[PDB]
Amino acid sequence: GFLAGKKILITGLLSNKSIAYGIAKAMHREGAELAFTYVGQFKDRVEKLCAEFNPAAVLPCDVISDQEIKDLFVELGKVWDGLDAIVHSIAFAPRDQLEGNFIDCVTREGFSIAHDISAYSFAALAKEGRSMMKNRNASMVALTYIGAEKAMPSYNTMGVAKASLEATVRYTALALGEDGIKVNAVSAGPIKTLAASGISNFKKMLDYNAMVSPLKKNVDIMEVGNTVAFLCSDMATGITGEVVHVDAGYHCVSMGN
Amino acid sequence: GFLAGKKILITGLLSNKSIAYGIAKAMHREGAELAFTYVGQFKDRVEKLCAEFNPAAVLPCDVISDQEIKDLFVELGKVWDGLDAIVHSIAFAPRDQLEGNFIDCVTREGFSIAHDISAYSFAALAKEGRSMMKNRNASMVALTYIGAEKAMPSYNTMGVAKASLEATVRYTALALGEDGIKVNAVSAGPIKTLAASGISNFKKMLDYNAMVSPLKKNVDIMEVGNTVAFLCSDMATGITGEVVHVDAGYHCVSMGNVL
Amino acid sequence: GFLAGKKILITGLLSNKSIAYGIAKAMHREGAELAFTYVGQFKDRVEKLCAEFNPAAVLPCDVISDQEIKDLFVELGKVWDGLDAIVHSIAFAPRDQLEGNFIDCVTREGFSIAHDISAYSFAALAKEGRSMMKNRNASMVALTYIGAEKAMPSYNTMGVAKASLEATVRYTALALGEDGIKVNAVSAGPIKTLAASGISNFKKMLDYNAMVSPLKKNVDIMEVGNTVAFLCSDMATGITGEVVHVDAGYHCVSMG
Amino acid sequence: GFLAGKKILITGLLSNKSIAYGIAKAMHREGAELAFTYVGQFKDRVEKLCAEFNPAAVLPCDVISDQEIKDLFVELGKVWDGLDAIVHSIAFAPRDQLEGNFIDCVTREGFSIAHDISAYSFAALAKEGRSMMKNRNASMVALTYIGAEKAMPSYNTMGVAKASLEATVRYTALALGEDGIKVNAVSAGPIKTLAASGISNFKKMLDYNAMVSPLKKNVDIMEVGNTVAFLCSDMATGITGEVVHVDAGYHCVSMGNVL
Ligand SMILES: NC(=O)c1ccc[n+]([C@@H]2O[C@H](COP(=O)([O-])OP(=O)(O)OC[C@H]3O[C@@H](n4cnc5c(N)ncnc54)[C@H](O)[C@@H]3O)[C@@H](O)[C@H]2O)c1
Ligand SMILES: NC(=O)c1ccc[n+]([C@@H]2O[C@H](COP(=O)([O-])OP(=O)(O)OC[C@H]3O[C@@H](n4cnc5c(N)ncnc54)[C@H](O)[C@@H]3O)[C@@H](O)[C@H]2O)c1
Ligand SMILES: NC(=O)c1ccc[n+]([C@@H]2O[C@H](COP(=O)([O-])OP(=O)(O)OC[C@H]3O[C@@H](n4cnc5c(N)ncnc54)[C@H](O)[C@@H]3O)[C@@H](O)[C@H]2O)c1
Ligand SMILES: NC(=O)c1ccc[n+]([C@@H]2O[C@H](COP(=O)([O-])OP(=O)(O)OC[C@H]3O[C@@H](n4cnc5c(N)ncnc54)[C@H](O)[C@@H]3O)[C@@H](O)[C@H]2O)c1
Ligand SMILES: Cc1cc2ncn(Cc3ccc(Cl)c(Cl)c3)c2cc1C
Ligand SMILES: Cc1cc2ncn(Cc3ccc(Cl)c(Cl)c3)c2cc1C
Ligand SMILES: Cc1cc2ncn(Cc3ccc(Cl)c(Cl)c3)c2cc1C
Ligand SMILES: Cc1cc2ncn(Cc3ccc(Cl)c(Cl)c3)c2cc1C
Repeated sequence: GFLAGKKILITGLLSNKSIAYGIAKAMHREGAELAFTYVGQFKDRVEKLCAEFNPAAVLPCDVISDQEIKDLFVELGKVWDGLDAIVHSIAFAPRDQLEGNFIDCVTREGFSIAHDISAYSFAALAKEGRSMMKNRNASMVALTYIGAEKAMPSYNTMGVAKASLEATVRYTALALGEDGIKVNAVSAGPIKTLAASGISNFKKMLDYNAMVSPLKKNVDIMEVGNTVAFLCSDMATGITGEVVHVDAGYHCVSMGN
Repeated sequence: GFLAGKKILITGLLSNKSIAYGIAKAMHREGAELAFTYVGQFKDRVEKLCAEFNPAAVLPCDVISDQEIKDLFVELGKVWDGLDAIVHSIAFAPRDQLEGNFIDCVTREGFSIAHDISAYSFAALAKEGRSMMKNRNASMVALTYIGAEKAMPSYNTMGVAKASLEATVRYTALALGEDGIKVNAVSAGPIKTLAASGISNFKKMLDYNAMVSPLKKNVDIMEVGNTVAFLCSDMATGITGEVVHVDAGYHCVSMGNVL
Repeated sequence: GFLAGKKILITGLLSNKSIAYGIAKAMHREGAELAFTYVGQFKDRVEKLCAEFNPAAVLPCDVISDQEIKDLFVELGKVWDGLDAIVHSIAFAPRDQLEGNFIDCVTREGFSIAHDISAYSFAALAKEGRSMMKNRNASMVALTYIGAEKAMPSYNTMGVAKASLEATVRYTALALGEDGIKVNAVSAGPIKTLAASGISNFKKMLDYNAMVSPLKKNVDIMEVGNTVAFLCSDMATGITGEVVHVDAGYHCVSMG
Repeated sequence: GFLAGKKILITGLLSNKSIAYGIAKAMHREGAELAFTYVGQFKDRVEKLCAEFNPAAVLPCDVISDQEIKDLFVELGKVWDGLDAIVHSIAFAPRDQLEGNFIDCVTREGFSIAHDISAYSFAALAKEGRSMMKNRNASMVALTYIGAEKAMPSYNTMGVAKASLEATVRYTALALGEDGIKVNAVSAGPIKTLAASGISNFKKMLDYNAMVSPLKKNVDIMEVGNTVAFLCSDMATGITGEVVHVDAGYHCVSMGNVL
């Protein structure tokens, strides 16, 4: 397997619809040793779900908390000597930030929270996982969406936060590359997951993507997963600071009839 | 003048080096009626400074505060019936966020403050100014920097914030366009202003820019000012969501002939 | 006027719908002295059309020909001492390159021709105008389209050539800036012009743009021309190698 | 192997330094069946070189000629039923297009030849290979360089041609995606190959890349190769019209040489 032996932490596994789940499947298939995090309440949900991947640890981490992030690495450090990759696959903004008119809906706090959890958290993982990742061709991969590059209806404050996320990825790539750590992002097409169920007309966004995309289909979690897997391998050691669109070609078209 | 009659609010005037000063010079020249904001302490500084532009109003506005922003438009609405443009020319991040290695230096609270003041504040001005700006070919312009697009040494957290500012500009363009309001940013090349005095090797950044840029020079506040003024005119009514680099061509090269 | 005194050559004026016409209107309004070029056949058409701008010269220039380009500058140099700006507003690709599936339709010669006229020509005006333009804060502006950045239906080979154009604008900015010449491009939203009449469903592209754009309207030749004018002014001396979208915000949205 | 069974055509193999060599190494290691093209004179060179990959075919194809391109697929179709991938790794401009001031050096013919060979040829392979590639998750990958996006010294006419190649890639992706064919590009950092030996100060460009990149190193042919390999696998079926930078992060920084 092209991740044989590599020790990789996956955040954001929540259901078997989660992009994290596709990432997990793809890495397990490639011989990685996996560890997972969960937010307070979902301890049991998550342990059950990822038991099939034979996890070396399953640990709490609510990225709102500097402490928990700190502890994540202390505990993980008891199990592993180094860390080969961190997969950041978490996002959040309050419900009210995410439909209707951007300017009517945006609030100071809701803007703040979305950035805190969806963007700052990536640098915070990087900050705390740094020393475990020094000098072993390590990797980080964040999950992002095209609403970072373009104004879309509904995505709103998450679009602005994903923008922050992508800038963070690049500043992080620059800051960690002296330690040999590569840092990249995968910009997924829309996928029906738990996060998606907040959005009332999601099936239509999906249909529009499949219609307008060059490949005339929707992406699935394995396509994304496999891509994240690859970006955590020795094969990608020439790639950093990069956004790879895994979106059936959506990003490259304009005006699909 | 091509801004004659237009009622424009300018934020971020702080010294005669400020980009906002260049913006003010250019708009006054072009016949705009001007109003300025200041942050608490600097009331006297700013009134003295912008007196030469015969301002219709010089009002407090610390964009940390939702209230003050709200009152800004209340007070301004007493003086003016509509508003034609808002020029956003404010940034801030804590000193610690701005040199050395990004990951060593970045903190949760510093990330937060940088975004709050540098990025969210744009949408907040839009949110509160919106009604005064309805259906008169109104305009918004934010100042940005190429550290939004690329990782640069030092810029760090401000880079991330600037990326957020630029997204905000686009989402605001989409949200306000039905009211005929155009929303854009100017991306200035580096210029020696008060904000620049925080950065310890700035003269060298300036010198590098001038060497590497196709135009072999550094931009000044009039080049920026004039561009901002343009983007607030009836001549730019086809332009929105856009970032216009005013940087002597810096953005379009890589690796000059001197390595 | 903010172009008062400036001596500017405008290419591509063909009808009063032409983007060049909007550019001409705007620069005349701003006090520029104008000169125009035309392709062989349209001499009378064009002379009539631009007479209202009181042109210093109206001269043939088919950018397929290196010699005609050369002679354009010889003749112009007999009228003016220096040249303040060149406005490039010309494109062309054979009809067959421009609808249906890109791969079906693209041909070696059609690819070639589209790039020759649509892109190479920009550097060729630069090459030959350069010495008239040295050290007077001169300018060049090309017209481009978002079909350069994204794959669109129909635009095909012209999109590829637009992308080549845009690069030629950047390499030109880099090559000419030591002489103080600024080089930029204005990326226009779609406008119903003679070039547009080649495209069978154009009214629908227009309607889509107006629907999907943040400003909910179509741009016109005055919005484009005003921007071209500005990019030829002393006000814009900090700007080069830039693409300015004049498209009612279309470039910045996705899925609307 | 993640390309086991896949039938892939590789253009541009010229020496064991070629980027095509690294791509070939990678894909053979992943179980691909390989075929190679060469330009007239280099038949023996290339047969010797790629013998270690056990090629199903080694065929002439000068992309100046529509006939040779056509015949490449006729011959290849005698050996294989379908084709899984085409790797386009070929560029050329005449010597005189490639150093000095862009505008002094660009010529009508040189511009033409650069685009014909470096850009049009990709769509030409697509055109003729399309029928062998229908409905099997097939792939195309072109090699490109950041000189397409930015103006750089020396690259000149090739930069404009690369810009054209990247648009061709996007329009090809949109035109072939109804047949399930994905089409992408890899934007390599500079690598010392035969094409590089035309450029007189190449070692310095390399050294500058390494200094300014986040990863503080030069990419090699395997890094590029492996990425190309991946873009031709089933794992990459959600990726098209993309440019992947395999350049040790060069593309995302600015002013990395200012201390
Ligand atoms: N769903 C789509 O269409 C789509 C498209 C592009 C990108 N994405 C992104 O992919 C990522 C994974 O999301 P998904 O689609 O698999 O949805 P999901 O709802 O399964 O995952 C969202 C994750 O964020 C986690 N989370 C929320 N707050 C957290 C916190 N404070 N600390 C730690 N974890 C927290 C949740 O537990 C969950 O695992 C997100 O970054 C999302 O932006 C989704
Ligand atoms: N100076 C440069 O090189 C450069 C380059 C690119 C972009 N810009 C942008 O131009 C803008 C103006 O910057 P400058 O360069 O003139 O520096 P400046 O110091 O004169 O402007 C900074 C301004 O920010 C204001 N400010 C800070 N926190 C504030 C708050 N909480 N509420 C209200 N106002 C606040 C100050 O009053 C001041 O007027 C900034 O957006 C800056 O990022 C500057
Ligand atoms: N029409 C749109 O919707 C639109 C949108 C974006 C960009 N543009 C660009 O704006 C420019 C102006 O054209 P327009 O749309 O106003 O249409 P137009 O038909 O008025 O302009 C076409 C011009 O190109 C000239 N031309 C063609 N072959 C030529 C040659 N060999 N030598 C010299 N001149 C030649 C013709 O004389 C004509 O004036 C073009 O480059 C076009 O690509 C148009
Ligand atoms: N070398 C770099 O630093 C670098 C960086 C980015 C991209 N690239 C690209 O990668 C590809 C490979 O370059 P390389 O460095 O391996 O060089 P190389 O010289 O080893 O290979 C270049 C190839 O183009 C082929 N070629 C030239 N004219 C041809 C024609 N008319 N018909 C068919 N084939 C022809 C040559 O035979 C040769 O195989 C090129 O597209 C190049 O621009 C190279
Ligand atoms: C917080 C959050 C993050 C997400 N990351 C991806 N998605 C899925 C999505 C795709 C397309 C659109 Cl237009 C929208 Cl609105 C949502 C998320 C949804 C939520 C609610
Ligand atoms: C808060 C703040 C915002 C700014 N926006 C632009 N500048 C000037 C600058 C330009 C380039 C670089 Cl690399 C740096 Cl570090 C600073 C700012 C400086 C400060 C202190
Ligand atoms: C040769 C030529 C060049 C052009 N440059 C722009 N246009 C018009 C146009 C605008 C929008 C769209 Cl979507 C399309 Cl397909 C065409 C051109 C038309 C022709 C015929
Ligand atoms: C035809 C051709 C294509 C190429 N694509 C890349 N290179 C090598 C190279 C890499 C970086 C730089 Cl800045 C330069 Cl100038 C050259 C090529 C060289 C040739 C001769």
